[PDB]
Amino acid sequence: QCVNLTTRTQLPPAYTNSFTRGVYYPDKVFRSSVLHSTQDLFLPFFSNVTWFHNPVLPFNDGVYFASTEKSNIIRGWIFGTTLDSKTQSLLIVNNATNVVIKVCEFQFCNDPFLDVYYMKSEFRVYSSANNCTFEYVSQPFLKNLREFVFKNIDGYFKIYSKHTPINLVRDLPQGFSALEPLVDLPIGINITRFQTLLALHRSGWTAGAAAYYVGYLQPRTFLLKYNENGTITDAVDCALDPLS
Amino acid sequence: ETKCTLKSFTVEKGIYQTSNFRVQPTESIVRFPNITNLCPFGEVFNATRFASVYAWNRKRISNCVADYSVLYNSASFSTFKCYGVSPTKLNDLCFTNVYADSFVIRGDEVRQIAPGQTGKIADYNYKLPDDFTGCVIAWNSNNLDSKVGGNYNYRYRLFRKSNLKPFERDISTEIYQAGSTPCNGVQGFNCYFPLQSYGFQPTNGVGYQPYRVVVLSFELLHAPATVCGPKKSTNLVKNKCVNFNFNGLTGTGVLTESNKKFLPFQQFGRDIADTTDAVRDPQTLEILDITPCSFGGVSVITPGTNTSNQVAVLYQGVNCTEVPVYSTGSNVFQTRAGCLIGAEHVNNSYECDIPIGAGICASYQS
Amino acid sequence: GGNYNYRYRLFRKSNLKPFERDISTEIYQAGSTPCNGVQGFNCYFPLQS
Ligand SMILES: *[C@@H]1O[C@H](CO)[C@@H](O[C@@H]2O[C@H](CO)[C@@H](O)[C@H](O)[C@H]2NC(C)=O)[C@H](O)[C@H]1NC(C)=O
Ligand SMILES: *[C@@H]1O[C@H](CO)[C@@H](O[C@@H]2O[C@H](CO)[C@@H](O)[C@H](O)[C@H]2NC(C)=O)[C@H](O)[C@H]1NC(C)=O
Ligand SMILES: *[C@@H]1O[C@H](CO)[C@@H](O[C@@H]2O[C@H](CO)[C@@H](O)[C@H](O)[C@H]2NC(C)=O)[C@H](O)[C@H]1NC(C)=O
Ligand SMILES: *[C@@H]1O[C@H](CO)[C@@H](O[C@@H]2O[C@H](CO)[C@@H](O)[C@H](O)[C@H]2NC(C)=O)[C@H](O)[C@H]1NC(C)=O
Ligand SMILES: *[C@@H]1O[C@H](CO)[C@@H](O)[C@H](O)[C@H]1NC(C)=O
Ligand SMILES: *[C@@H]1O[C@H](CO)[C@@H](O)[C@H](O)[C@H]1NC(C)=O
Ligand SMILES: *[C@@H]1O[C@H](CO)[C@@H](O)[C@H](O)[C@H]1NC(C)=O
Ligand SMILES: *[C@@H]1O[C@H](CO)[C@@H](O)[C@H](O)[C@H]1NC(C)=O
Ligand SMILES: *[C@@H]1O[C@H](CO)[C@@H](O)[C@H](O)[C@H]1NC(C)=O
Ligand SMILES: *[C@@H]1O[C@H](CO)[C@@H](O)[C@H](O)[C@H]1NC(C)=O
Repeated sequence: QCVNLTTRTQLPPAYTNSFTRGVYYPDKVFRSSVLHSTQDLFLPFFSNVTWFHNPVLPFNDGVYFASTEKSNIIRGWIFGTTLDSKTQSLLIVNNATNVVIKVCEFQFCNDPFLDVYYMKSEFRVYSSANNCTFEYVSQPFLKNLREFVFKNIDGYFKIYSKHTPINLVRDLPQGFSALEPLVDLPIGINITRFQTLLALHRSGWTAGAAAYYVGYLQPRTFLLKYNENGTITDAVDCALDPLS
Repeated sequence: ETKCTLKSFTVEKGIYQTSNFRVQPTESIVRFPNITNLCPFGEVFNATRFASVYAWNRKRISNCVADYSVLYNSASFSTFKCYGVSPTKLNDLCFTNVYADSFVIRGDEVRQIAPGQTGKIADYNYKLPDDFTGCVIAWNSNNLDSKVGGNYNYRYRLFRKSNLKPFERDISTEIYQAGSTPCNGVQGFNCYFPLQSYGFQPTNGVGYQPYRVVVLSFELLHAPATVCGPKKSTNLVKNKCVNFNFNGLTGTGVLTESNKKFLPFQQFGRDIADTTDAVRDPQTLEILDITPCSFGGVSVITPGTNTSNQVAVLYQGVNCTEVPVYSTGSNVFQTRAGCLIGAEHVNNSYECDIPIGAGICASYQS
Repeated sequence: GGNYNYRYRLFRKSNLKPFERDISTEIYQAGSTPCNGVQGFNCYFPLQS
């Protein structure tokens, strides 16, 4: 149940500066007043991050997804290789109530969207649902920037999240905040690309500015400092500058 | 011990180091989370209706805490026979993707369910692989699945083009030709329905009354495991040198209360020269503290076997609280170097001949 | 005619020892109930031909 979108709204793929964002707790070990060196998948400091003002983007190894969303227009994500019934696919949705995680071989068309009538009920993303393996229901995740990290290692899918109010106009703020781990999934898929979902105002769709930022992850070494209470308060890249 | 270590029958005056003192563990503690995700087992063994042998009911169970001790002890099961696994260790086996094939058959075909087994329903209704692993559970259903009017709704496949592959469901409803002429869906000569009805009746003897049989199958290390036997937990101790297995993290030490404040997502803490120091119990969710049990070296002070025959014993860097013939002995002294047994502490002062440490030393007089 | 006098131990309470001999024949309890020398349910003969 979907229609081809004639009004292919343009989201220009701009480039901007990552600064010092993309720091997450790699383990579950308490530490205090210690400098710890660790080699893992991270977002390099002062990298070059893509900005969209929903095409297909490869997953690479990991994804850093940031959104200074207002009124929660972002809906969810689709993960898979071909996003068809021929390959197992994953779906994540976060509406007003409980969030839902689904693992099935759905049927996907060119423009899967949600829409909503102003009566607030509309869902026309996929057409048919095949074999379903994993079901999950949890609590809702949600001037306010939300950052997430998506990883898939050894058949385990890891989602890290962190939200924080903001006051800057457009660019990413030059602050530091670690991304505490949120959710793990014991599902092994060959995911290589992903999508995005929007809450279009079906009232004539009104969705032309979907602002978000996307970066990728590379394996390298960082040095992290733990405060007295065990929260990461500073990080330093290794292969950035001779001083590093 | 001094004479043996020095490899002599005579010893000169002085202090000599000897074997090590180590406190032994007293008992054990095992702690695991209170979580008990009950597995959906009642509905598959207590169901009123079971699918037929040709249409065997296939059920998939995942993400559950599966307990088989509550089912092994059941005596209502006519047959409890597991092939690749001994029934006693099933509670200690970790698997996932549980498959259950349940059906109702006659009493004379109960033996037909086995790896590499030949028969009628074994190759025409449901087939098990030669390398089949898991278990088979069978019981009599004459009280329920048998009626005075006869349960003829149950059909078993009798005619087929060939045999059935392992894990194959054949529910095709088509006439079978037993001659050299077409049937065209007519039950004429050499044209019979491959499925035959069951004549289950209470008056029937053994081999004829209905029997409910279900086979359970598992996977062997292909995907992350989620259906595994329950893990038992033990009580908790305090201020006693024990050994612990906190959520799979094992170690020997003594546990006290800690004022450290973790963050709501860690499980344990470590320090410089990485070693576990504090842990959070999976049930109460409280931050404890771990410190190692007392240990040290012991030494002997002697004035030389040529002069006297009595010795004094010094325990290095050990509190004068856990000392244990030289457990009480004589008066005991506590010093900055440890504890001293067999010597009298005097309040005079002389020159030092046999050093002890921390500005004190001993000599012969006693 | 079938050699059946050859028997082997099938069930035991625990493992054996090197160069150890076991010849005692007793009912083996396969469950959590006493056998009382009756080979019925959860009570087997450890000797197998
Ligand atoms: C939000 O998404 C959920 C996903 O199922 C929708 O489903 C209901 O959610 C409520 C609240 O958690 C549950 O009590 C119901 O049992 C759910 N129904 C089903 C069939 O699962 C929910 O309707 C959505 N809310 C909206 C669109 O406002
Ligand atoms: C780190 O932990 C300490 C101890 O819990 C925090 O200090 C407390 O802060 C609150 C809020 O300001 C006070 O009400 C308590 O009295 C403080 N406890 C003390 C002083 O022992 C501290 O705020 C935490 N954060 C940082 C950055 O130190
Ligand atoms: C794990 O489960 C046990 C069993 O219910 C919980 O123990 C209860 O804890 C509450 C909270 O203090 C007490 O009021 C009850 O009296 C306890 N009952 C029993 C039988 O122990 C325990 O709190 C749970 N732990 C968690 C959820 O972390
Ligand atoms: C051996 O352990 C005992 C027991 O903790 C110690 O005795 C404590 O000593 C401190 C300091 O003098 C007092 O504040 C406590 O009240 C004492 N506790 C008890 C129960 O008596 C003793 O100091 C330890 N020995 C050494 C050498 O550290
Ligand atoms: C990102 O790359 C573009 C080139 O397309 C460049 O103009 C821009 O300065 C880069 N941003 C960085 C390095 O932060
Ligand atoms: C469903 O897909 C899983 C793999 O994701 C597979 O193991 C399972 O056998 C499938 N079940 C059915 C009924 O297709
Ligand atoms: C990915 O595909 C390969 C086949 O090319 C398969 O062997 C492997 O199990 C797949 N892995 C996952 C996680 O789906
Ligand atoms: C079936 O019912 C009995 C009756 O109490 C119960 O003890 C048992 O747990 C139930 N489930 C199974 C699998 O036997
Ligand atoms: C040491 O032994 C000798 C005997 O070999 C003895 O004559 C001497 O008095 C001893 N020294 C003492 C007791 O101080
Ligand atoms: C040694 O201890 C005794 C015991 O009370 C005391 O009478 C004496 O004065 C002390 N000697 C010195 C030098 O303090």
